[PDB]
Amino acid sequence: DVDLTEDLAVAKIVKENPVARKMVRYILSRGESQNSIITRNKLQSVIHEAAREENIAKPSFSKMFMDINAILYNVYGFELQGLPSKNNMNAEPLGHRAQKFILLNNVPHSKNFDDFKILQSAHTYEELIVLSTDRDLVYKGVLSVILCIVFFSKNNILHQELIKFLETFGIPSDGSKIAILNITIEDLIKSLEKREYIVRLEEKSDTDGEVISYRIGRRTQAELGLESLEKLVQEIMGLEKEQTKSLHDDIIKSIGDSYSI
Amino acid sequence: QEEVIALFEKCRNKYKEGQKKYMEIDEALNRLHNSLKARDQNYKNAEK
Amino acid sequence: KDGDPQLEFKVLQGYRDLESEMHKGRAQVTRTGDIGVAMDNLNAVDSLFNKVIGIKNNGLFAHDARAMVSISELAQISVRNLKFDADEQSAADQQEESDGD
Repeated sequence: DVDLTEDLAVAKIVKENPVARKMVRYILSRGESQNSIITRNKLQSVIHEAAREENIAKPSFSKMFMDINAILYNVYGFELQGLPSKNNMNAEPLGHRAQKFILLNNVPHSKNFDDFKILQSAHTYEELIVLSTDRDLVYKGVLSVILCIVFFSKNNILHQELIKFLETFGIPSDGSKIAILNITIEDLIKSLEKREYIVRLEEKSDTDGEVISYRIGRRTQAELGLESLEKLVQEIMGLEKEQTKSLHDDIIKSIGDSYSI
Repeated sequence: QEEVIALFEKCRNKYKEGQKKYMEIDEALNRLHNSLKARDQNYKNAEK
Repeated sequence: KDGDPQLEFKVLQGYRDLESEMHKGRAQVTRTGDIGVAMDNLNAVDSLFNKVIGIKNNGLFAHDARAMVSISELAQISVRNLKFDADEQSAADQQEESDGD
């Protein structure tokens, strides 16, 4: 009854707020088409727009954000997290004080289920070809490969080194439209930038002009669960519980200062 | 001392075995050079 | 040894089977990094070419060179894997390779 009563009171607060529903509508639309983070300014802006249309005085912003978070937990088991600012990266949940915001999926595995999804998609690909789901899947896959690269690169690898490692895995650096994705990897990179998955660093050395390295962007960083990362690697090599803590520490090494921990 | 002894033995294995393998490399280079010294002349004869 | 069709085609066949076995050692090296495969393939191809000495069909030379390139890469990679007992570079390929049924 905890869920029933809690959702009932949620519905009550809904009687005080349909605004939250519309909010998550825009939330999930913007993400699904875009896979997007959203700024605190945008939040309060649409909030004021709504408050005007609702013709009701603006309640607490912290109130609102917490309310909707709880909504989409009881409905979705998810957490809305705001991001600490980029200035805090190079120089209590803040919530209402946090600046950039997205949704996080809060359940653990259900191992057999994920594997069975693997199986369905296996039917898929084996039948496939000698896509947008799969298109993004490749996009993310290259992403993850590069993530691993940077991790073996200890959160720092130059542009050209990355380029070589891409060629290392048969990636055409010629500048052609990306197979299946029909774009350039550069555009992918600019996405991860806007999708905050990466960090691009450009330094004007007087001998070699602007030298560019890259680091892990906070979208991935907040995304990148530690145990998630680790068991991920275990699954990369099909590993048992034996090398667990050993490779755990090897991964700690690969990280270093990768995250603003 | 004894740690240096173990390091000396391990570096012995490393240097000697890897050097043997590098000589394997060298003789492979020689054989491949022989291939471009013979098959290339076969090209010379055939094409001319 | 100057123009026996049987010798040439058997060289072709042995080399094709050699290609298959070298693909096997490709995955072997990717998981492990053995140099014996490279050296032995080198010896095999060189011996077969020694039999091809006097025989002068281009395709045999082309395929032999293919073998040469493959074996050289085999040896270099195995040496790299020998120098120390990267891992992700090994893993991502293995990740790609293990996703290569």
